[PDB]
Amino acid sequence: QVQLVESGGALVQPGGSLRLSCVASGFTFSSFAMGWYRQAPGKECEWVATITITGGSTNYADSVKGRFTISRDNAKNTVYLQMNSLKPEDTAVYYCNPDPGCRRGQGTQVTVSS
Amino acid sequence: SNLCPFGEVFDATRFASVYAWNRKRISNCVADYSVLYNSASFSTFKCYGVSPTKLNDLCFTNVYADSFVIRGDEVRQIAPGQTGKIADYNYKLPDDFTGCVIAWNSNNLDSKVGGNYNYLYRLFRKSNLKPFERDISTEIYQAGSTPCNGVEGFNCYFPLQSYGFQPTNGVGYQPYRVVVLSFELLHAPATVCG
Amino acid sequence: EVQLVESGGDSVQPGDSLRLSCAISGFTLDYYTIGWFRQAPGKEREGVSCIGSSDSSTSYADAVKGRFTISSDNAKNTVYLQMNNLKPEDTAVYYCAAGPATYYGGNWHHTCHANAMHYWGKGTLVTVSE
Repeated sequence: QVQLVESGGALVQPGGSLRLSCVASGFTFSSFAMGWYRQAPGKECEWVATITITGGSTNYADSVKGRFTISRDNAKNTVYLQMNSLKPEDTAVYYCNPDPGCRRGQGTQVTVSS
Repeated sequence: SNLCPFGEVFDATRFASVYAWNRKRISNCVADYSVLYNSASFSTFKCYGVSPTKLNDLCFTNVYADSFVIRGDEVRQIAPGQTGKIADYNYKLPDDFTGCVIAWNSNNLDSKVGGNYNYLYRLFRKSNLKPFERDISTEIYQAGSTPCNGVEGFNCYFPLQSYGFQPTNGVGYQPYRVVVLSFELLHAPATVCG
Repeated sequence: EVQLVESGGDSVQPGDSLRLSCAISGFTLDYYTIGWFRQAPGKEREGVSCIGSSDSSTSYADAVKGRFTISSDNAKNTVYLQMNNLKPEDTAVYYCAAGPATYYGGNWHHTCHANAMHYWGKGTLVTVSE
């Protein structure tokens, strides 16, 4: 069917940067718009960033506005999330999805701790 | 410039419950589809059977826009060859679907505190829907051997169910507004159009 | 943010009586349906009894009519289920579930099925033997 494989997440110290990625398969990527979401322990899944089919426009959540950037490479069926100036509050499992929700793919864990 | 009334579909005050999804025909207007697929305000934007960057260069006979409201999870199901309560009892796209599925988070509109109960979905049905079929029946669902005789009971359910949207839920439980563009290509040689 | 805890399940003998409790903790839903459902080992999770926030009307499966009774203390935010004349076939895991009510043509509908519940408890064993 459909496969969404995220990666890139590790433990960084506050202030740090991280470039997360995921590769999609099972559908024509060049033709879908992709979103990023995150799920924190003891909390609910929330929306992080959205990128158009062409990558021309981008929308972000108020909690990450200015610190995060979403990008897309159709030649590799990959979407990227660059994360700058990481807060401890950004510690969560990060998921990518053309539809809403978390837990669709396995996600990747991001821990901002000092 | 005789531009298409896309705002009427997308920016309507109220949308239809998915079981009774609303449908608008677009015609007699020049449409620039890019003003839709270049907007990052749509969290999900899916195209099947067609290439989005070639929509302004194609020839259509019909153009439908189906609008309704579901929850984040169920947007998975607005797609060809999907299964589940929405794809089976409410709104199904055929496998040969050629069009696009646009959906965006409508938490701040459709979810009130204590629950918004005006949005219903069909939760019981004796069989799956055919593609692009809508059912607005209110007949009682017989789940047991005892007949119903149109009286609701423990084995005889009301077939619809409210969402009861609340803004505190996670995004998977939050209300999403959805518009499905359905296309009807002109049969022509490729020297004419496609 | 919304939790349902079951209490009272144990192992009894035919004819005995038990009381199950459910502790409400976080309901914001103005109009809802609370219920007790039961799961037998291997079989499907089916409904036992329900009470709807509107009317506070009670509904019971055929197999338990007159033997069981559902009740609520909204003051204490707890929901009780009294089980009299317990039978061996009542042996199951008992879950406390709850969901929104349905609103159509002005009326309120409180269907008592697992597919209409959004919040679930963990459950508690009831066993009837000897």
